[PDB]
Amino acid sequence: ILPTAPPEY
Amino acid sequence: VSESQLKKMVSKYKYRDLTVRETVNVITLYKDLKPVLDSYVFNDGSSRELMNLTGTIPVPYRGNTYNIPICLWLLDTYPYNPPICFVKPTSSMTIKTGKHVDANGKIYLPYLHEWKHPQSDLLGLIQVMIVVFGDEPPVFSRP
Repeated sequence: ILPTAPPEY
Repeated sequence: VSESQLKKMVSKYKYRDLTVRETVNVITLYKDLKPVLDSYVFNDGSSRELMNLTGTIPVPYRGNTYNIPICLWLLDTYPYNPPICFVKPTSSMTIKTGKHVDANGKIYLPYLHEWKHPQSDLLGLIQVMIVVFGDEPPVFSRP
């Protein structure tokens, strides 16, 4: 699984 | 990933059998957490080979699920002492510091400060991280 993080707007 | 291979990895832990039971249940549920054997350095400078769990945990935030990367070190006296926990951002992320994460990615939670076997375990810890990171993500993606 690839690590993801939520975008900052 | 094998229950016997793990016994080997933690063969010099004080509570070998407890540590294996927790690790087996944790990695059976959170399939992206891999056990890894690496050196760990204490404040005095002494190193000990210790097991950690490293990989991602699925965290819902605003309707999507992210795979937040973490590393949890099980000290050799686990589970009498809490695990030492870090966010491990890739180069596409940055750490959002706060009451719970410092600039090095060290995580600080009341569940960790108040640790006490067996009211405290790895499953209950991960459950707490998902809720907390679900309100306040410790990593955001870079622009």
